[PDB]
Amino acid sequence: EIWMCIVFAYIGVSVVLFLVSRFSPYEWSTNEFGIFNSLWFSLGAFMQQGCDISPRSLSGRIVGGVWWFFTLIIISSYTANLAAFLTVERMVSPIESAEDLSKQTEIAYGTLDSGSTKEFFRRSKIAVFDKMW
Amino acid sequence: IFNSLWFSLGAFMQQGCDISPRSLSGRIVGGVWWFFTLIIISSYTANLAAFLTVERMVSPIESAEDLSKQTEIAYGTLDSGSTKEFFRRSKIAVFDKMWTYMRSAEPSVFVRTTAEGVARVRKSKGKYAYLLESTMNEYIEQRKPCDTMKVGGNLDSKGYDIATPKGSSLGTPVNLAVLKLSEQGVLDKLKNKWWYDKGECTSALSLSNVAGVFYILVGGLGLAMLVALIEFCYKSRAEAKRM
Amino acid sequence: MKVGGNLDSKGYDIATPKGSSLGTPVNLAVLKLSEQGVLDKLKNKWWYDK
Amino acid sequence: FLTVERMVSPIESAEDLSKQTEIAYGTLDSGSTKEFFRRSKIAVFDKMWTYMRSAEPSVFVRTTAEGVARVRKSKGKYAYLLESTMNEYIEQRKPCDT
Amino acid sequence: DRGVQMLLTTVGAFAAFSLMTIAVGTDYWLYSRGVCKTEEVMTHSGLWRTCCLEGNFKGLCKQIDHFPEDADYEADTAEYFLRAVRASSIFPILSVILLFMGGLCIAASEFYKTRHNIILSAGIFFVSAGLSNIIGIIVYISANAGDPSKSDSKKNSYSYGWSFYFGALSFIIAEMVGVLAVHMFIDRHKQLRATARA
Repeated sequence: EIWMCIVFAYIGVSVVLFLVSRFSPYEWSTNEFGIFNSLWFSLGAFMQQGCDISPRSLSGRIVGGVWWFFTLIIISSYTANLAAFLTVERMVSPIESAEDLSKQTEIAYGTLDSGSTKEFFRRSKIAVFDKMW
Repeated sequence: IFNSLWFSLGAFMQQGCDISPRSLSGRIVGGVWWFFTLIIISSYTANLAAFLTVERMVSPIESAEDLSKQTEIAYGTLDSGSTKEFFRRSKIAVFDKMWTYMRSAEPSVFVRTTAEGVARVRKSKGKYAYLLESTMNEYIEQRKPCDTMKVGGNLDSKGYDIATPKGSSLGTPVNLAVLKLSEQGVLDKLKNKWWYDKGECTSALSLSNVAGVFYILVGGLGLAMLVALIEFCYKSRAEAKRM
Repeated sequence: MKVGGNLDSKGYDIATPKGSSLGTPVNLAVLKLSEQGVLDKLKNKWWYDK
Repeated sequence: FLTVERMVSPIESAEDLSKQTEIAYGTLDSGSTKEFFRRSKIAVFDKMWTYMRSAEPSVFVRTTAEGVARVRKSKGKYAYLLESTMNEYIEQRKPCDT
Repeated sequence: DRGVQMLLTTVGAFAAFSLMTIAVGTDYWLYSRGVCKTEEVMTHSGLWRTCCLEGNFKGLCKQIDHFPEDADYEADTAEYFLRAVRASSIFPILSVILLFMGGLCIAASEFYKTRHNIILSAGIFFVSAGLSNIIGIIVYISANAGDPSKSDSKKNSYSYGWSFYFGALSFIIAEMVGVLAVHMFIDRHKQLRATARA
C-alpha cells in the first residue's frame, strides 16, 4: 500500500507542479516545467538525485518543498525499517492451530491409517474436524 | 529574502539547489546550515531505526518461566486454595522461585477471591497477571468486555470427576458413561457450547505509520494550487481594469 | 516442533485386574504422586532433562 | 552489523554459561569437582548437572592437563570448570590464551 | 489537433467519472473474512456494506459499522475524527463531484468558445478530483488497518478487489485528463496572443 500510494503521490505532485508552473498566461515560457520535465523533477527529487531545474514561483516552490519533506520522511523510513529487518530475525510458524490447517490447503496433514486418531476424525461433531476430515 | 528561505529549505531537505552563496559570509552560513542539516537528518534516521528495531525485539510473555524471570509485571495466586499449596510444595526450579516471589512482595499479590483478582488484572493495564484454573481462564476470556487473554500452557495437570459415595451401585455405570461421552465427543461439544458457542468475543511499515506525511503533502499541494489561482485572478483583475 | 493446543483430552492409566487387591492402593498411589509433583518431575526428567 | 556486535555479550558467570548451550563445559571425570554438582540442589548448579550427566560426546575429562588442552584446541567452543587457584595460575602461563 | 484533443479529454473524463462512480457504489473493495450481521466467512468488503461469500448465509450484505462502540471506548480525538471521515466517505464522493463538475465544464466549453477560463476550471477540477481520490484511498487504508481482518496480511492475506483498483485507475485517468485540459488552455491563450500579433 505504501508503494502504491508513493506512485500515486508522485503522479499527483508531477501534475500539480506542471499545472502551477505553466497554467498562467502571465508567466509565459519563463520556466521549463513541462509535464515531462515535471515528472523528471519529481522522480529526481524522490530518488534524491538533484535536479537540472528548480521551481521559481511561490506555488511551485511550495509543491517542491512538500514533495521534498515527503521524500525525506519516506526514504528515512525505508532505511530504518530495512535496518530493523536485517538486525532482528523473526521466524514465524505458518501453522499454529488446528483450524488454520483446515482453512488452508497448501500444507497437507494426515494421521494413522488405523488408530484412535482416525476414529476421532471420522466420527466428530465439531465443525473444524469435519472440515478437516 | 524569498530566495534565501528557498535555499535554506532545499539545504535542509538535502535536495538540488538552483543557486549557491558565493560571498564568504554567505558561504559560512551555508556551511553551518549544511552541517546542522546533516547531523539532524542522520539523527532522525538513526533514532527511527532504533525505534523500529527495539519494537521488533519486543516479545510478550507466553510461558511461566518468561513470567518468572521478568519482574516488571507482578503475579500472584489466591489467598487460599490448591494454587498456593501447589507452588509451596513444588520442587521444580521454575515454580519454586515464583512461590518465593509472592511470599515476599509488597503490595500483597494474593487476592481475597477470584472476582476482584480478575478485576485487578483488568485495572492494572497489563502490569499484573493472575494464576488460576485453565477452565475458568478460558471462560473469562470469552466474556465481555473481552480484555483478558490466556497465554502458554498449563503449569500442572488436574481434572474434574463425578463424585459418588464409596460403595454405591452407580459407581461403575457412571465411570463407563463418562468414558463413553468422551470417546463419542459429547464432552468436547458440551465444553464448546458453554465456552465458545455461547461466548461473547506486520513486519513491514504500514500506511498508518506514514499517513501524516501524505496528508501534509496533499495539503501543501492544495495550498500551492490555491495560491496559484489567487495570483492568476489578481493578475487578471489588474490587467482587466488597466485595459 | 509442536504447534497449538491439544485437540481432545486423553489419559494414561495403570491397568489392574478386575476385582483385585491392588486396584485401590494403586489409585491412591497415583493421586498422591500427582499432588507432590513426582509425576511432573518424572516427565520432565525423561522429556526435557534428557 | 554494528547493532549486533554491540549486543554481543561474552559469558561472565555460571548462570550465563548454564543458559546457553553452544559453548560446552566439562569437569574432571572423578574428583570433588564432579561430586559438587551431583549433590547440589541450587537451581543454577543442578541445571548444568542434567546436561553434564547426559551429554554426547561426554564433557567429562580424565586429567586436568587434558581439560585445559581441550579448551585451547576448541578455539572457544569448550569451557573447563576447575579450582580457582589453579585457574589463575594457568591464566598467567604461556601462551596466555586462557 | 484541437478536435482530437477535445475528444480524448471528453472520453477520458467520462471514463474516470464512470470508474469513480462504480468504485464508490460497488462493494468489491477488499476481500477479507468477516461475520455477516454481527459465523465468520470470506467476504468482499466495500464502502458501506460487506456481503458474505462462499458461506452458509452467502449473499447477506451486512452494513459496515464504522463506530465499534461495543466496549464504549473513545481513545483520542484523532481516531474519532478519522472514523467519522471514513464513515461519510467524504473524499471519494468529493472526487466524484469534482469529476462531474469538470466534465460539465468541458461540455459547456464548446458552447462558450470565447471564454477560455472554463477549460482552466475543468483542469483544476480534475486535478482536485485526483487529489481527493488520493486522500480517500489513504483514509480508507488507514481505517482498514484498525481491524485485524482488514490488516495482518501475513495471516489474513486480504486482497484488494477490482472496485478498489477501479478507483486507482480513475485517479490516473483524471490526472491524465487534467494534463490535457491545461495543455488546451495553454494552446488557446497562445493562439490568442499569436492572432493579436498579426
